Amino acid sequence: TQWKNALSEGQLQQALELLIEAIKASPKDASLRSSFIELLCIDGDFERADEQLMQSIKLFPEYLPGASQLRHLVKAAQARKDFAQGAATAKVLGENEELTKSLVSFNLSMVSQDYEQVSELALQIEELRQEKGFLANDTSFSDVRDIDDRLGGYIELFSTAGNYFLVPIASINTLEIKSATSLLESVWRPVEFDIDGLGEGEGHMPMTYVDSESDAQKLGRETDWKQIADKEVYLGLGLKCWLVGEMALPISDLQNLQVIKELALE
Repeated sequence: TQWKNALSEGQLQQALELLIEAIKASPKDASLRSSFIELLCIDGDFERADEQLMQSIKLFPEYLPGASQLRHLVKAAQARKDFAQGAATAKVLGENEELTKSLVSFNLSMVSQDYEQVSELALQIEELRQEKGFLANDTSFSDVRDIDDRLGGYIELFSTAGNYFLVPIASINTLEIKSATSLLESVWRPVEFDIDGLGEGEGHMPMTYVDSESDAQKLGRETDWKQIADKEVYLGLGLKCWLVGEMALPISDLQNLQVIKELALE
């Protein structure tokens, strides 16, 4: 096709145009509408993606399962884009319901531009972060954390029901990141886990930071770092990169996590 070629050139906006016009010449084509929905989630236009998902259900009710599932993912992703300011997340951090306040106040300050409280909140959250050693790709590391200062010792998950979860890396027992088997799955990757407070389960993990803006960042084809003001608070853009031990590792090179247990606890 042509849009599938514009997407190879890292051109997200162009790829969308080639699709919107493509459905105008064949509005009764599922594959086109479907491909247009995936590239809509990557762009972040959730309101539109949802609009298209409601239409495809009417036109192709035979694909309700998949369309519905995407609706849930779009909902979770919407709650996350909103959490970047207001409370709309279900974080299983634990009993420290005080930390949950710190996380929400961190974003509330990011928007209120009070970079003095963000600098203070960031340090407090990191101070409370329970360091936990992990086995990453069968290699041992004494500690793991996201480089991003907003996420810190947390991973993100989009549950099946359509809820956005913030889960302490320290609460993870096993984690498996699958390979993408679809366009959208490249940035919203299916994962199999086993974390304290949820047991064995599955969902999707956004593979890119919430602030990603360029088309290369949304596609997860690069990682940039913007410093807040003059503090040591650095947010991310594009593909996530994690600090494992003493090195930096892009999330795309992480297949599995196996927590280092202390025989006596389990």
